[PDB]
Amino acid sequence: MATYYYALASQKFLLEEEPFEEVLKERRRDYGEKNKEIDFWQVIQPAFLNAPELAEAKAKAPEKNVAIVSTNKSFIVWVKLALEYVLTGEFEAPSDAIPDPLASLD
Repeated sequence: MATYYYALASQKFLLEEEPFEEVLKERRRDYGEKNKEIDFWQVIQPAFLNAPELAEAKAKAPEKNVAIVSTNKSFIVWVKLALEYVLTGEFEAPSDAIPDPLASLD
């Protein structure tokens, strides 16, 4: 099991008002340059948020949501600093509650 860090926003905010697709893409390009394994993702309507131990974040979260997830904590700190309007946290996977950390409910 690895520790996954996340920043969670509403779909409206992270897909429409402040879309991150190019940020992620340019980061994939920098990783390709150095042959680094990709360790970050966008997950729309993440199934991780239905996990019993994230119930609090589920209560706080907008109904239609989306996360940037990464095993690199400092990336997520950077996303949080850049975006502001996000929930953040961490979890462990895979587990019974979180079989696939990247699974979408949508």
